[PDB]
Amino acid sequence: LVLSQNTKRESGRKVQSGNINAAKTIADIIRTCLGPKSMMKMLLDPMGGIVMTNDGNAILREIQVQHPAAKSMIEISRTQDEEVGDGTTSVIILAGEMLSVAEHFLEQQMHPTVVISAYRKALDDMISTLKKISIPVDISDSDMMLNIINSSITTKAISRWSSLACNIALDAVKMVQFEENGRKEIDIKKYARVEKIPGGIIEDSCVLRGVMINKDVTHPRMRRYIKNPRIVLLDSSLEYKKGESQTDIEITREEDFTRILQMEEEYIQQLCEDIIQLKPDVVITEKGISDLAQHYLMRANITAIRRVRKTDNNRIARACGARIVSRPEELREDDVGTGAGLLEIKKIGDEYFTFITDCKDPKACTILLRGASKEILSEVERNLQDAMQVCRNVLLDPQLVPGGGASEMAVAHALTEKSKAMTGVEQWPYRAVAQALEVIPRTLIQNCGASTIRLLTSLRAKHTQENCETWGVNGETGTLVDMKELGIWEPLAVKLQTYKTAVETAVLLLRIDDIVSGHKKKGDDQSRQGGAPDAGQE
Amino acid sequence: PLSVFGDRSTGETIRSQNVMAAASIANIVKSSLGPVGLDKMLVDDIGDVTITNDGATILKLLEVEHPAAKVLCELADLQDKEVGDGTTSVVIIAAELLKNADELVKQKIHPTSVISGYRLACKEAVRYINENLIVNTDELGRDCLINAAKTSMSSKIIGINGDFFANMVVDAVLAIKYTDIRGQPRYPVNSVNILKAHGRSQMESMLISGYALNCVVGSQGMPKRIVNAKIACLDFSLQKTKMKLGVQVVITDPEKLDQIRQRESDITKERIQKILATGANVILTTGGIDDMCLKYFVEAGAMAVRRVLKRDLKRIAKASGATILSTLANLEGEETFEAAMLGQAEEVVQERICDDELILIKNTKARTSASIILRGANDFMCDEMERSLHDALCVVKRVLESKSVVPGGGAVEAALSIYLENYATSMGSREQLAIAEFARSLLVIPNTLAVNAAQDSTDLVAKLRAFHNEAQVNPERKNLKWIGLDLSNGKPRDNKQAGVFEPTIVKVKSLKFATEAAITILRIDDLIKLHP
Amino acid sequence: IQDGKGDVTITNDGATILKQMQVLHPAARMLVELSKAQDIEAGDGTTSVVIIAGSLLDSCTKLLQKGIHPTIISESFQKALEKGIEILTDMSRPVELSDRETLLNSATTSLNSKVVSQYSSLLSPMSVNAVMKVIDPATATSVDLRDIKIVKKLGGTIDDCELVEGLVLTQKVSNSGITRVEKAKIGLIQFCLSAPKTDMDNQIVVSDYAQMDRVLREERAYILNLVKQIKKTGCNVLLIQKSILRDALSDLALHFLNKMKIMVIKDIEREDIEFICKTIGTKPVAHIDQFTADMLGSAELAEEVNLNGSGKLLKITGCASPGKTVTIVVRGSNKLVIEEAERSIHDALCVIRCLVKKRA
Amino acid sequence: MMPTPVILLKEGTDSSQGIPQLVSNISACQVIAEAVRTTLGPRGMDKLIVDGRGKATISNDGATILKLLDVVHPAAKTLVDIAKSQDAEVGDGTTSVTLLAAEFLKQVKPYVEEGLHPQIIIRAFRTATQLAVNKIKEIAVTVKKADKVEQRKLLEKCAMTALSSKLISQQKAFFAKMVVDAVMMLDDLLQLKMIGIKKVQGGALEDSQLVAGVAFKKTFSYAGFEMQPKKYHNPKIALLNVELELKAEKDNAEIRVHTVEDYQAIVDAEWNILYDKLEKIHHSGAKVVLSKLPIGDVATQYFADRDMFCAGRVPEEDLKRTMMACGGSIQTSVNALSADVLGRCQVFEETQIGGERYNFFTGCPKAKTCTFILRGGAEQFMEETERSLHDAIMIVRRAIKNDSVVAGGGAIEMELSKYLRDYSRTIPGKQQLLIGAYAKALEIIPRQLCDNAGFDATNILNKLRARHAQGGTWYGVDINNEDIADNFEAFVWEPAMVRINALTAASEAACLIVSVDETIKNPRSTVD
Ligand SMILES: Nc1ncnc2c1ncn2[C@@H]1O[C@H](COP(=O)(O)OP(=O)(O)O)[C@@H](O)[C@H]1O
Ligand SMILES: Nc1ncnc2c1ncn2[C@@H]1O[C@H](COP(=O)(O)OP(=O)(O)O)[C@@H](O)[C@H]1O
Ligand SMILES: Nc1ncnc2c1ncn2[C@@H]1O[C@H](COP(=O)(O)OP(=O)(O)O)[C@@H](O)[C@H]1O
Ligand SMILES: [Mg+2]
Ligand SMILES: [Mg+2]
Ligand SMILES: [Mg+2]
Ligand SMILES: [Mg+2]
Repeated sequence: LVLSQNTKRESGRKVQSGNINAAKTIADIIRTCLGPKSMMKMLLDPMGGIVMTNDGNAILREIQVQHPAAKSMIEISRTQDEEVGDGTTSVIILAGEMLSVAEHFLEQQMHPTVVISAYRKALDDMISTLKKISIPVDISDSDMMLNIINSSITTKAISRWSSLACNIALDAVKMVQFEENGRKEIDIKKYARVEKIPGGIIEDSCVLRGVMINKDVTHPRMRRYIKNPRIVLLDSSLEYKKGESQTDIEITREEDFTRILQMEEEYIQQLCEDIIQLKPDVVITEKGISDLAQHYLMRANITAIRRVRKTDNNRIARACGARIVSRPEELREDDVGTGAGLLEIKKIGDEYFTFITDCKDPKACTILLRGASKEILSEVERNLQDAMQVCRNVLLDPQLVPGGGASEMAVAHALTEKSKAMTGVEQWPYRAVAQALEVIPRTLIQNCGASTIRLLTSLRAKHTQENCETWGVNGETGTLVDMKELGIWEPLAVKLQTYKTAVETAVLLLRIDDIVSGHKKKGDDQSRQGGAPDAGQE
Repeated sequence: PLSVFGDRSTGETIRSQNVMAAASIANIVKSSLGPVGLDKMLVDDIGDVTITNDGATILKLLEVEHPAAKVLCELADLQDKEVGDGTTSVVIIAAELLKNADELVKQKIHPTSVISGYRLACKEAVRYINENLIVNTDELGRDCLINAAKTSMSSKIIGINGDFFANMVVDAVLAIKYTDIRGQPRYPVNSVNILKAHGRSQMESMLISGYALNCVVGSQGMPKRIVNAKIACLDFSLQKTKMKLGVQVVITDPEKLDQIRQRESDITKERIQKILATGANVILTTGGIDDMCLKYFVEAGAMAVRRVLKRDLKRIAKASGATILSTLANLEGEETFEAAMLGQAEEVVQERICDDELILIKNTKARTSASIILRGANDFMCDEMERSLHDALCVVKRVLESKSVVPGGGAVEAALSIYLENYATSMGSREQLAIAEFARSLLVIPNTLAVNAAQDSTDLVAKLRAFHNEAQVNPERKNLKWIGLDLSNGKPRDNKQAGVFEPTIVKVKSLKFATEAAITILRIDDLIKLHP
Repeated sequence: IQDGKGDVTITNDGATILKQMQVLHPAARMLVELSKAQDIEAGDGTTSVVIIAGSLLDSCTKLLQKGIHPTIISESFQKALEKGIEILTDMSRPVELSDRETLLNSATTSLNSKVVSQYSSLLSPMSVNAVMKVIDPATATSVDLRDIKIVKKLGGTIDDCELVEGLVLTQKVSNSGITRVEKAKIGLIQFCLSAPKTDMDNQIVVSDYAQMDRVLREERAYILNLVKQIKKTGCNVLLIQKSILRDALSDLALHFLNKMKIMVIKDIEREDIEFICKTIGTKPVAHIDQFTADMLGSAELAEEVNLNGSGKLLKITGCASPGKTVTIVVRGSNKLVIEEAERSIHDALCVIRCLVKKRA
Repeated sequence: MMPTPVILLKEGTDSSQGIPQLVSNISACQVIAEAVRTTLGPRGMDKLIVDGRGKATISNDGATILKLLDVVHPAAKTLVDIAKSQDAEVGDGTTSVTLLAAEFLKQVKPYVEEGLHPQIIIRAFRTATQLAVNKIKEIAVTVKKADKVEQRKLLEKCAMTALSSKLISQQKAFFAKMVVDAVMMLDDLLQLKMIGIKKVQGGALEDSQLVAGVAFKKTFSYAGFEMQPKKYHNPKIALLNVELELKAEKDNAEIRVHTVEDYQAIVDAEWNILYDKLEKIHHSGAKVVLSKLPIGDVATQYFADRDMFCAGRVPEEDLKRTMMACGGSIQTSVNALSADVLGRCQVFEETQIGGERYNFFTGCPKAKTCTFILRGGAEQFMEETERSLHDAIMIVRRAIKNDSVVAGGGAIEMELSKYLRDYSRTIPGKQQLLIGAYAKALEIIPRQLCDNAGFDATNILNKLRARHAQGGTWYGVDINNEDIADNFEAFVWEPAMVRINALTAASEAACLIVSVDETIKNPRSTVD
């Protein structure tokens, strides 16, 4: 033999049509989850869990596949979710439609490189047209931002509580806005934590002007309510621990054992005195706190909380305005945290929860979700992530674009109008990619239960007039509306990233004609990554 | 009779097998040659997917058992190591040389004579290229570099965007330029950093004048932007001091224990203070940094980064003017840190890139450096972009080191086919056939290009040979040498004026390596495969 | 030959073919030993000896059938052997090693049989220069090819082989940034540049923070005194023997050597020590007290040359008091042509050796 | 590709499509050719194949070799088919046909690999085949004298050529005379069933013989056969389809008697029926009796007492040959045994031939039949001798019907290669390459001759190309001199139809194999 027995190889039009069909299948999985009249899916995790959602990335993330084209489409969805946090279904559907209209041209004797060149031209012109039809927005208009966020949650299950979710996302993003040293930043991932306590009602869910953790006092004599707490944060354990070196002691004298144990107690006393010098009301540790340390802090009338997560401690720092310390001897008032307006420790259900929830200028927040069950709150958290990511995309690039498929139709028309001057052989793929953008309105109309043919015809005709770039579909009535009358406005960043991802993946899958499968990894030595020398580099 | 514990192939059997193996390996990659070549998926028996056009990459991922096929795989690897481009053409040419040479050996031409003829034809093809088919990049300027980069990038997933990617590639090679002893300019690629980040389209890929680190600050309380960056590159860790193996702490007076524990940390504190005393706003270390130390950096307003890679550190040091210190120790038996050991940079930032942050060191003095952030639709595309861009960087490096280029599109192979089929008539009678067969084999490159373009390979290569014969028999028409294939129209074309350039070293090394591989495989007339 | 493992061997050497293919028959194994003996005594002719043995036995077949006792056959073969020795010595002609053309032709014939027959114009003169450097043509009665180090490096072609007159070392340089030392004084040390350590079980017992700091201070002072005693002799290249017991080069020692601008190459193997010293004229230093200038080797250059993205070589070019030692760097495009290039060059060297003794 | 919940074809359908499939077809054909290459020419070797039953077959005949190989490749079956077709229509050239077809495929393999449309290749093959066939018919030597001595010389030389590849070449002149003597006796249809070939193990090839008459092996004699005489000097011969023994008068016959006198009458009636048949056979004057049906012990002893010869269970073919040789008719009834239906020969004998007993009817001057009796040291020795003689006999028949001869040793192949090279240099340039490839392919016959002989085929083909371009049409390989020679003067003669049919069949096989672009194997049903 030459190649391994497990090595299979396919090649040619078979591979191309197979990849395109796998992509089309991935698109058909989530085609119905698009728009304001989408339906939920109850997926079953291999951990016995359940995921009820209409989020494209959630669905494609809980599915596993073996065809590499389907893998590529799931990676599309992941990329879109990580970059913009919305469009995870639109991107998949657009990539599927482009690969379909490319299957049309590959059935004929056109080479995939020709289709790819046409796709790249069409992408350039899509980008130009989107930037041309877009509008700007004054990010200081809270009503405008709330409508922008509504246009992003109207499609999700939390659409019932829309004012609430919109205000939550807007407040959270506006607070987590942070500039330091000339570098603007949002970082919704590390701050603006979402904590969901099942039970209660969703209408009482709120974003706190502070943070919340699932911790109680270390000693029941501590205060659970403080109205102007000075807070100190620590990375170090307030216990007496061993040293780094081999510090074995040798005892011969009778007083040495007792003196050593008293030395431990005095070390703890000295730490707690370094702390009390700053006169805090609360002390929060990532590591433990010894019971003697609790005694000394309590004598000082200090409430202490231990074994807090490093991320939670960083959020508390951002919220109350403190600096985490690792050596109490190096503690300063500049490190002490003032800004918090209330520390409370209250029993939610049967669990003690620590709130720091009257902060002034908190650069971090906790969105406290309350609801029917863990699954429902997980869906609410995903929807809120969508909303906040959209709000962030807006605050970064405040250009706005019409939805309801209006943008897709406007761009399709612009590309069809530019294609006339081509007169080459790439005009057919170009005009196919232009007419492939209409799968967004089409899909929308389908999810309404209306007549795709008639409505899409009327819409394609409307978009041939001069001032009609804003006309699209109403996904709850199955009709045509002006987007400036309906209110569905997407962020330009979202649409740009969507179109780019779709076109680039079409390109990626058209360049493939051959599949070699079954070969082994050839890598076992602790997963070799990069370690090697090079040619000088001096 | 032998009683060897194994199988034995001998004669035409094993020669045919070797040729079959080489042909198999070459047919794997033939479909990935030229602007009309296409990529391949590779699935690793676990769902791990790899898309690629790089012949060396494909043959590395394959699981080959035959030795005559391992030889060609290693050939592609060697071409990738020594040149960086030609990894597919070299394999195709080696396999075709094997095919034609085995055809001759079947006709009972001795393999030694075939080998002599192949060696002669390689020598004379190298000479003919070096004397007649080279173009000096000095005559062409900078657009020659852009055209060579675009030629290498054609057939990759950054092909049509070459119009722009080549600029980046060229800039990067010019940025990492450094002059050595003998005043020879050296372009040590692999010092351009290439990071991958799915997200924005390829057109949004970024060239950073400076350096990019796949790292982040060590503590969230540290700043994430610094303007007048004073950079300290350290090759040691900033942690609680631990006594070494041959040192033990043995207390016999409890009153000393506290002080000993305190030094275990105070020692490290002192080191950090020395660093911060010089003005260092950015501290990169190959080792770790405990939280205790991160707090010192936080309070100083400095940026510390831990577990940095040694090579990234060396590059930041060379580019910014810093000195990598394995120890804070001088020739006076003390421990200090001088401000002269610092490097400088006009900015250091922690930049957000698709829910993943990295560090950017921008506008370093004492040298210019270069990083490239590739931005695509998913990790597969980004990996293929990295490989394609490495090929382009290697190509530009070769163009700048040796200032000679040759035309592409099978021009060189067509000209060599003509010249060698005319030259064989003078060299012996059987070596003559071997040289003619070498010539004919060289045509497999334009043949493959045309086949992949889905066009009349026969007609196109016949026209090519006609043009080149007219060029070599009519001294007024030597300008036809620059004619090769136009695969977007299926028509010969002046490739020197079209901008299809390849570094001479590519074709020369391809020929030399292919000939040596073919000779090695063509010398085997027996095979003993022992039972494991 | 693909052995029990995935190890492949393309070969024209009879000894190699026979010892690589397990034969599993007592007579065949004896023929393997015969080819081994020819490789030892002569170095080329290992196929001819096996063919002669097989032919003599195939001849004994018909004699045995004729009814001759296989003791008459043996003695009669001894007879024919002495007469054949006589005949071959009679048809031989003496040669003087000063005759460079006879040597070149001998080497060229030894290589014609092999894969590197094409690169004979390059490998034959190098194979004659190698044996001519490592001996004294007058008064020499044999050759030790262990004085001729072959260094195989994957990359380039067989046309890139070289006859480096100094020595080459695959051990890389630890001093990052300092390469290509000119007017090099080289010192080979067999002691370790690291914290002190007695031959006994030693410990440093700390009972006061003062001792804790003093420990690191005195360690630095020890290492610095070492690197100073090295630098003061004018040494700028430092080869360090391999030490598996304790660290032969601490990072502090490396830092100090770098600041002193001394190229340092560690992990030198204890078997290359006699070779390195015979090449450069260095003398191995096992105690810092005897590391004097008179124990160094003066070379005209010591560089770390890159092999076009196929590794790196530490090549010392030029050497005062040059030794009866030479190194051949063997390039190639695959490990199989490289391995057969090495074997072919060894055949040529053994031919020239067969010529230094029994000059006929 | 994708699973597709319900699949179009049955699970297990193997579809090979495209240029790889075509190149694999060509490679399989190359394998089939290699399997017979070394049998070509005077220096050709025999092949030993072994069946599942363990019976070995040793042959130089390409058709036989390929029939025995259990070839299953759909494209490589075509070479087996064209070798069968050659053995059918001509009887020689079976190895040459396979070599030529495979070489056409090999020569066009490069163009196929680079995407040349197969229709172009088949058009070129058809054109070059028509051209070469017309050229063979044009330069074939046909002596227009109808002289009998020259017409026997021609057949003898064609047979010697057809036999100069077998294990009987060292007696091929011997055998050639016999082959001609054999076919010059057949009347006008040249039926092969009219030439008998007996194989008597034991003896040397020169001990083999031809009997201008008939001969067949002794057939299960009963008691009294040794009492019969075994030589007759002018016998009349009764050839019958008659069972001569006491038997049930009919199988559906039932006797019913109620009297012991009737019982005895019935016994005597059976005996009188038999004795009446025998008495009619005796009074016809026949001294020799042959029956396609058994002759019982009673009839055996009857004829022994009348001093006649009887043989029963004679095979039908041997009886028909006895008829065509002695000159009688086969009789199912003994009621009209006239001299008109009796046969006659000058000598009848029963002799020992190598452990077997054989009856010889010799001396028939009016004989339209002959019987070969082949001796040898092995069953397969004699079987391959018979196959060689079958080649020679078929050759001689075809030559008799059309004495139009060309020369061998590759002379005709080189001439056609020259003619087609010349023709190809006068056409546009696409078909030029393919017809030049046809020409280069035709050179496989002299090349393979030189290979199997142990020469330098390259130098010899250079000599031949030069000598055929200098003027000269019958120059080919001279094997004993390792050189070239005018093979038409050396008498290496070959009926033109041999090479005509070889080219036709090889070109058809190549065109077929090259027209297939897809192979679809359905999964085996009744798996077992
Ligand atoms: N009420 C509506 N009527 C019509 N179209 C809408 C409406 N709300 C949203 N859309 C559009 O329909 C699509 C719905 O997106 P969605 O289903 O959330 O998936 P994703 O936003 O992840 O692609 C978007 O293009 C949006 O612009
Ligand atoms: N734009 C182009 N036009 C014509 N020929 C090209 C072009 N780009 C590359 N080629 C030819 O294709 C051959 C192979 O290119 P490619 O497959 O990209 O590199 P490799 O052979 O190293 O994989 C080269 O020899 C070159 O002559
Ligand atoms: N004495 C001879 N000298 C040279 N060539 C010969 C001689 N006899 C036969 N040949 C050639 O050998 C070939 C016969 O092939 P062979 O295998 O013998 O039978 P087939 O006709 O079945 O191939 C013909 O080309 C014939 O011309
Ligand atoms: Mg949305
Ligand atoms: Mg390339
Ligand atoms: Mg030798
Ligand atoms: Mg014949």
